[PDB]
Amino acid sequence: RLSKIISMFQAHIRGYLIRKAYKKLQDQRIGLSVIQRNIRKWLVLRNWQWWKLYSKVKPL
Amino acid sequence: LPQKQIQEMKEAFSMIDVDRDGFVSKEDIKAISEQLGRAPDDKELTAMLKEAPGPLNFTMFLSIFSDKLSGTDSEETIRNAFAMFDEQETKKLNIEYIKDLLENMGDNFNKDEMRMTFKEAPVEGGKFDYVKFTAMIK
Amino acid sequence: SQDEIDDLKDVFELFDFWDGRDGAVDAFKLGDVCRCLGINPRNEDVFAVGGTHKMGEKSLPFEEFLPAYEGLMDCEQGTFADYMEAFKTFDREGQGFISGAELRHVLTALGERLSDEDVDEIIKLTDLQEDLEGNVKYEDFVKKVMAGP
Ligand SMILES: [Ca+2]
Ligand SMILES: [Ca+2]
Repeated sequence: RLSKIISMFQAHIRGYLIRKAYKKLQDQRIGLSVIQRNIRKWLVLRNWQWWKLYSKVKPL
Repeated sequence: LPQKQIQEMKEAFSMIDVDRDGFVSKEDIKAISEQLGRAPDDKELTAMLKEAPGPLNFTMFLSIFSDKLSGTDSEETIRNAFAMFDEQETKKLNIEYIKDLLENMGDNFNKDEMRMTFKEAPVEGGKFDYVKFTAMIK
Repeated sequence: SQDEIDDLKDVFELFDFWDGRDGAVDAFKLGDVCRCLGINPRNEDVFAVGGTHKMGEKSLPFEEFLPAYEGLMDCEQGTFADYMEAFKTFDREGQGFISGAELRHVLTALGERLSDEDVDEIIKLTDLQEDLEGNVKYEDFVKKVMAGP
């Protein structure tokens, strides 16, 4: 009986650390989606010929 | 929008335009492109000015360049967004952390986007400088 | 079930993202998905089926999470009484103290053992103001852990 109770305590404990990380997984999704959106935005730019043209004239 | 760039992109508009008529005509794009490096062709060059109905006036030049740059999140957002992963404020991120992130979670990058993303990226000491990479991306 | 179907929906896109947003989340994380919703198991989720040692084997879509949450939902969670008669055992002396050492031995050596690194972390914030003697108060620890995070 005692080890069955120790497992539910371990089950509370486990539940505590996931709801905690929840809060910081929720944000990192937005941070990761912002990181990938904007690198995807850039890779596009540099493959679009008016930008390529401008980048060449940008030292002269 | 920013005036700084209205003031630069008008200067650039002065070179792209070779014949001075004031409209970027196709023969100018070729002429400046021969004058810079290996030109694009016709497949391409025709297609460039088929992104602007109507005469490529200086104002149409501005438009298309900003109805393309204007989406993107600003400077401080694409960095606050990397610092989330950088808990100690070392303004850098371990190269295989950011690669594992970008390649495998969220809307994963594929091997080519991957290759392109790190062709010019800041790395030194196994560390990826995201304040710099962000300036560059941006 | 309408405990919260539209909230399992949310907890699931969130873990769907962290293993590539493609409308499915690894069955290895099914356990953890339900914890973000207010439930607590292990032996049990392995029976609503989830990878039993591994990340990689199966990956479940939304409709397949929907009954597994349902089936865990009224599983077994203990009470304050249990926790305190269980934690009596280790109180040699009769004032509500279980030493430092004794506490992470009974959490990692027994039941459905917890890694010796999950036990440094649960002791984060909570407070676990250890005595001079190196004793803690198991009642507090029970209460605090119990109050969600
Ligand atoms: Ca011209
Ligand atoms: Ca997924």
